[PDB]
Amino acid sequence: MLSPADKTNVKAAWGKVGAHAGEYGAEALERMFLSFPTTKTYFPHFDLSHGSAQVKGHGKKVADALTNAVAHVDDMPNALSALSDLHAHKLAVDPVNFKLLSHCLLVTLAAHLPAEFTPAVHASLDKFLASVSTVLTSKYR
Amino acid sequence: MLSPADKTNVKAAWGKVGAHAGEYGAEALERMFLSFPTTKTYFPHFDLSHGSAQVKGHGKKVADALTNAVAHVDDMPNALSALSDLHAHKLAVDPVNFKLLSHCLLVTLAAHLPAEFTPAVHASLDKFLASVSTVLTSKYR
Amino acid sequence: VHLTPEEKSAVTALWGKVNVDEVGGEALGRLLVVYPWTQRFFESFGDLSTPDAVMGNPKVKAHGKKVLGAFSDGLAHLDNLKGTFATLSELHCDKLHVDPENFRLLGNVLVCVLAHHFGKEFTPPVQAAYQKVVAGVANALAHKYH
Amino acid sequence: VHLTPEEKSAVTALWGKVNVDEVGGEALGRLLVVYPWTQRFFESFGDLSTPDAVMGNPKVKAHGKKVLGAFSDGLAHLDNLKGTFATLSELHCDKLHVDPENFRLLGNVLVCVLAHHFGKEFTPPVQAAYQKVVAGVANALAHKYH
Ligand code: HEM
Ligand code: HEM
Ligand code: HEM
Ligand code: HEM
Repeated sequence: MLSPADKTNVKAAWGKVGAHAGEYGAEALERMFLSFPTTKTYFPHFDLSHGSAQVKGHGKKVADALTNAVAHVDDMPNALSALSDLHAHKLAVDPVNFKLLSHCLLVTLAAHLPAEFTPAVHASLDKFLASVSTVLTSKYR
Repeated sequence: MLSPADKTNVKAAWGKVGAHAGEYGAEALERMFLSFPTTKTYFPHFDLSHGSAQVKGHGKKVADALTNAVAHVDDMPNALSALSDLHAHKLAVDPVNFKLLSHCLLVTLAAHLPAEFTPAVHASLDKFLASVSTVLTSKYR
Repeated sequence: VHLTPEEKSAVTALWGKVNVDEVGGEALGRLLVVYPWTQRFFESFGDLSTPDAVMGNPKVKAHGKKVLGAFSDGLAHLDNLKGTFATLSELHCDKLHVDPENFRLLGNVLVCVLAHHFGKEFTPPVQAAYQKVVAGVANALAHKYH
Repeated sequence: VHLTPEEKSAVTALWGKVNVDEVGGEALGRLLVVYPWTQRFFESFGDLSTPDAVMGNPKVKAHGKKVLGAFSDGLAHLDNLKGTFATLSELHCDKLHVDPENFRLLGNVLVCVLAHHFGKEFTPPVQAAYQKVVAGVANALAHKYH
């Protein structure tokens, strides 16, 4: 469960991301694909080379979904409903992969937001991504 | 989320366990310690030899908590609040370990309840144990 | 893998009593029922909408037999799982695109099926040995992923 | 630890810019703040009740230095991590009773700290090499558990 403090921390850090969100999403994916190669099995139809348009395109979609979750932080299960259905019924993403992406997103944010990535913010962000992962995984069975 | 069929499935299965719950809890622990030695780090104060009285006693307590959860399947967070508090503030059990014990409980049930351990009941029991695990780690942070 | 001689013989002895046909069909079927999303890998197998349909599906049964046959051949090469499963690793990664985490799930389902079938005979020490085997097979099948 | 020479040079080059004492304190501190149940291994360290109490705790800072000093020493022995960490592995199992999953968590927190400190310079390829290293150290530290 996110606390009032967690919510504040996440809105603030994500606020600073702003219109870099799509770029950071794409970096998070590249970081994931390189550090954890098994995650590439879900994207056999993508060109995964550095700077790929499919990567950039997907990174934006992931980033927009996170932005929408932050915008609806008090109603995430409903705000992410459509996405939760999609992942459960059309994709077969093993839950551990969400942990891998979440980690890579933290690394990316740390790499770009030195002043905002404090210990308490790092903690709130990890809780936030864990909550998002839970929602997206909630209709699996 | 547990469906009505899962709830029925779990109540039936657990009902047959009956008076052997304590024995099965102890067996599941023994299986866990042998299969996954890292789990032993949480019990440095126990004699973990085969048949030791601490494992028997702990097995009963685990089993009784599960019995409690089955009876309060529609209201688990409330029924297990105290245990949730205990694991979050007094113990340091890494979440992965709940999956290990959950697997060992299923193995113990399969070994003892061959007629009742159908594929549908296996699915329900796995979901139920995952729900209990979720509740027990819900107050970690 | 690091298997003790009493462990090696415990595995081998039990396996000699295994009906690979039945166990293979049961293991793969249970995987598909307990973890429904894995059905995405088997779209061409037909009706998998209910557990009964899954368990009765001849394609599920035939493929379970094939999987466990490979597994079975691996048990005769415990000292070299990596070399035995190399081509199978490449295939799972390059043609099939299967997340290796699924190999771990099938492995544990397999352990549950063995327990279901052998009851008493599937003691905690026998289980421990099989957990090492199942993890070694998983790791071997994941080895050539890139 | 299978590390390409170009990976090994990437790791070493960066590590040469690290202030181990400072990074050690930050990494251990963030572990205790981000995963608060790990405070149960350090009840003798005094006040860990808020983020500033943890990050500024002199015992946390001193312990972080000890931890990362042993880590660096591992970086000089990448071809024999198991040997380098044997006695520490035994100690963490038999005396401290630390679940090895915590070594993986610390490794990931260290990676975040590196990213935080180096920014752009911590490129995706560099990170990938550090991920192999931290997994290799965790595996080495877990290897004597029994
Ligand atoms: C932070 C958690 C994640 C979020 C918010 C997220 C969000 C999204 C979004 C918005 C889409 C696009 C659906 C559409 O076009 O309408 C999508 C699709 C997809 N996601 Fe997830 N995702 C997450 C994690 C993951 C992970 C961990 C994996 C597996 C490694 C994954 C694999 C996929 C795949 C394969 C698609 C379909 C891509 C395509 O065919 O174009 N996602 N996701
Ligand atoms: C199915 C999930 C679990 C349930 C329902 C459960 C339930 C319980 C119960 C009822 C107690 C006794 C509390 C008391 O006496 O007041 C307990 C304590 C404890 N649990 Fe959990 N437990 C679960 C999983 C685990 C996991 C996986 C571990 C770690 C491997 C663990 C570690 C412990 C420890 C070390 C104690 C204290 C034992 C003692 O000092 O006597 N538990 N748990
Ligand atoms: C013990 C672990 C496993 C072993 C030993 C194994 C082995 C095999 C073998 C021998 C084949 C036949 C390859 C061929 O036709 O040349 C195969 C095919 C296949 N396997 Fe695996 N497998 C394992 C686990 C899994 C898992 C967990 C999945 C996915 C959930 C999977 C998905 C597939 C698929 C989709 C095929 C192709 C089936 C078809 O032709 O339609 N396997 N496997
Ligand atoms: C990179 C991984 C780690 C390394 C290389 C490492 C290394 C060390 C070293 C060199 C010592 C001092 C040994 C002694 O007192 O003789 C130590 C002590 C200790 N470590 Fe680890 N450590 C690591 C991770 C962890 C983790 C993640 C935890 C728990 C979350 C932990 C818990 C402890 C504790 C409780 C002590 C004793 C502290 C005391 O003096 O009271 N360590 N470690």
